Amino acid sequence: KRITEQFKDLQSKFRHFELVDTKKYKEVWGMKEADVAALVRQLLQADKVLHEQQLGWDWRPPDDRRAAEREQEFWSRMTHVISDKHTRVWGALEKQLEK
Amino acid sequence: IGCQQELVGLQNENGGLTETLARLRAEHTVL
Amino acid sequence: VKRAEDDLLAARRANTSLRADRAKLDETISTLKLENDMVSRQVKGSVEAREKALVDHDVLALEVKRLRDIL
Amino acid sequence: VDLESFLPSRLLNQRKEAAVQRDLKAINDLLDTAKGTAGR
Amino acid sequence: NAERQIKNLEWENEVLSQRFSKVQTERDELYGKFEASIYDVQQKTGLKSALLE
Amino acid sequence: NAERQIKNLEWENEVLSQRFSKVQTERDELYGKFEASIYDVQQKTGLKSALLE
Amino acid sequence: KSSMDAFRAGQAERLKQLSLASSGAMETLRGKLAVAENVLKLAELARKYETEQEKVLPFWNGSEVDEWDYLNCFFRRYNKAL
Amino acid sequence: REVISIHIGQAGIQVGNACWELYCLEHGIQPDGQMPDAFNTFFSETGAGKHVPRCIFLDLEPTVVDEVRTGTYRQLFHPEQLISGKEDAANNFARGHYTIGKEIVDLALDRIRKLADNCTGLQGFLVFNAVGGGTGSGLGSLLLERLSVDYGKKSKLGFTVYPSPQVSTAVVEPYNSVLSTHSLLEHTDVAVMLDNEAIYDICRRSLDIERPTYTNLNRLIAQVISSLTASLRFDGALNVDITEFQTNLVPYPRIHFMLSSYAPIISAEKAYHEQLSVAEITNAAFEPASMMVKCDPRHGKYMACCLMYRGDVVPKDVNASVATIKTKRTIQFVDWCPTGFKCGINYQPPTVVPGGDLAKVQRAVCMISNSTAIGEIFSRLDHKFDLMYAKRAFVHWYVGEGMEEGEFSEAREDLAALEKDFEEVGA
Ligand SMILES: Nc1nc2c(ncn2[C@@H]2O[C@H](COP(=O)(O)OP(=O)(O)OP(=O)(O)O)[C@@H](O)[C@H]2O)c(=O)[nH]1
Ligand SMILES: [Mg+2]
Repeated sequence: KRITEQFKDLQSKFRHFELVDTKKYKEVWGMKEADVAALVRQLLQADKVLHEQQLGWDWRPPDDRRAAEREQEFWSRMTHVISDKHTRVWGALEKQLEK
Repeated sequence: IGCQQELVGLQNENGGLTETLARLRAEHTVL
Repeated sequence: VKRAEDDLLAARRANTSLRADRAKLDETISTLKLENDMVSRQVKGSVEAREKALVDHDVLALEVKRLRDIL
Repeated sequence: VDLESFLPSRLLNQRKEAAVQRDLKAINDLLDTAKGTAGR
Repeated sequence: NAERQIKNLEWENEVLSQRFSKVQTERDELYGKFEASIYDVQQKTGLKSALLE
Repeated sequence: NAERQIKNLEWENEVLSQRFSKVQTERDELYGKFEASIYDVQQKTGLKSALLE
Repeated sequence: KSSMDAFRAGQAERLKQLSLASSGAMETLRGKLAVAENVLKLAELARKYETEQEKVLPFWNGSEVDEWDYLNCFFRRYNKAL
Repeated sequence: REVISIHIGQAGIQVGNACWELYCLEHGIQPDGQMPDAFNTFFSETGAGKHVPRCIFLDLEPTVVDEVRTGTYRQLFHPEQLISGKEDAANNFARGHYTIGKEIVDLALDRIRKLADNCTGLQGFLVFNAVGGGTGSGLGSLLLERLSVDYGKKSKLGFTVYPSPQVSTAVVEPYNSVLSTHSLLEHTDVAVMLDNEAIYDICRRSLDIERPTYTNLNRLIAQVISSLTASLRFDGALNVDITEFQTNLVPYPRIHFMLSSYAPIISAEKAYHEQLSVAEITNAAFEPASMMVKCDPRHGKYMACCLMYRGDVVPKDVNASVATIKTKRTIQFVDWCPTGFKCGINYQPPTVVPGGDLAKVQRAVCMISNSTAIGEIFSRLDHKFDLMYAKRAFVHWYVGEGMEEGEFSEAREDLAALEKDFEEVGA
């Protein structure tokens, strides 16, 4: 009887853990992707201000297993939204403003 | 004059030891 | 003959000196290798701890955001 | 032309090093030995 | 034999990685010097143009 | 476990080997390109500078 | 119980990898933003000594832009100050 | 708050022989180590009222170490810290750094580390040496490099003796000093500079003695060390510690070579007659004849000065005296810093050594100043080294003992660079 009731409890716990873990992972990914979207919005605003005020002359916004490749693509996109071009521009510009 | 033969053996192992000690110095630096 | 034997004695003392130098260097090298592997183990443990802290961190951030939404 | 005359120079165009050189020499020697052994 | 291979591969990888680190840092500094020089010469050209105007 | 370690370490060894070779080639080309490239931007502004002159 | 442990371990590992990669990306982005805000602060402080002349005309009296000729108006302003 | 004390070579351990007598007299510890909080910096307590110093004395020649092993202070020290080599470095940088230097440094360091472990809170190292010889210069350079590699962030104070401009004992001390600056500049963090001839003249002028032995020099340098460390132990109105020294007296990373002065360095018969109030001891601490180094501050400018007042001092007369010093004309501060002073006061009056030369004075002042008046010393040493290096003289000894040429090339160019750095930071 002990092992039978233990089996039933194990099944119920299995279901509960499945639901809880899936929900938690989904929710945390959603929250943190919203956070990084806010950060990249801030970066875009900074880039626009820098160009239009100092030296842009023109500023243009960008456009916009399986889960693993999806997430890798997402992070790569959101970190490559701003290019080495712009990073070097910012560094040299900072030095020039200093002098 | 087998003294000279044993001396020559000492000289050869001396050269080998020099090379090995150079190796160990580089080893220590990188470690 | 005496010249050759003096050369032999000089070779013997030089060999002993070089052997002592080699022994000291290799013993120190062994100690360095032991130190390096143990500190690498420590660094790996630190990496694991940092990852666990990050997971706890975003858990706490999730809780904060949920309570903020309720407010 | 007077302002043009003024300032033409701007108009026109260790131990740490020794230690780093020592370390690079040692590591280069080790690489020499390493590829020597790898080749033979 | 496999353990011996582990030791050898680990050591040679470490030394190669150290060489990579050194070359990367000083290639970075050389690139920075090149960038500074090109910006400086363009500044000089612009100043010459302003004087000409 | 030994064979997986061999395979992973060999792959890392080779990949870092090509990366080291390519960064060394970048060094070699940059050293030559340094002097030549500086004059190029001067000729880029050279046309307008000569027109003003 | 084996199924239990395997599933829970898989979830833990995926959470680990997500958190680590995301943290690295955020650190890089925050570094970029800090550089940008330092640049803006330097610009703000520098424009205090500018006269109203260059406060209202800092540039002079349509394809993409290359990095070499990327700062020409700023160099114009620099030359005016010189 | 504790600080470790290491003494390398004849001069360093001889100075320490008076430093520890002065310390025991200050803290009331009997020579055997008994007293019938304030000492924790210099001593560690144990037993039934027993205290032992936080010092090591290491030297190659055991002839002098036996003197401290037998002379009335045997019970004071731990009978392991008294390191003894086998034979002197013979004024040879290579013999003290490469030949014999590699054999005693292990036993020295494995003892320094355990003393540091015993120490509750580490706050600094202080190293006594003279660059006038091999045993001091080479071995101290090696050990200082080893400590910089091991600990690194902890402060180091080298109380270093240069050779006098003309009153010189050794013949190879130009070589040795030029080869020891390569560490004394790059590895230590604060250099407190001495010179024998300056103390000779100081005690000839004020202490009215014409034939001063080394005892007088050691005593009036131990007094400076005690006045330096008094702020760590005793209570004061404006206590100033080692990190204060570092942050206030080192404007640039490679400019740390500071002079020193003490006043009143007075006899026992002038003490009653001549008055030693603050407003005049401060002035008496600024004349070029009261500098413990044979240098002329009028030939340069003062970067930053620091004053320590032991004894009965009220913090307003110091302000008045500093105002007078600034309004004076014979001295001229570097135009960089308006606030060029680092005041500090204590409460324990100067501690007389019975049978000594100084007197029971109510108060005293120790001044340490960083100024451009030392490029002259560096230049004179460089010149008197280059001239002997011209004919390739005395160099075969170093060549056979381990040096080849690069040591001399890099030391020469390094000293040139240091002199140029002082020149360019001057104006
Ligand atoms: N202040 C002070 N300096 C000393 C004393 N004794 C020696 N010196 C200095 O030390 C220099 C030569 O002594 P050292 O080189 O230190 O002798 P050492 O410590 O045994 O080192 P080596 O001579 O190389 O063996 C001289 O130029 C002196 O200036 C001393 O008792 N007091
Ligand atoms: Mg000696």
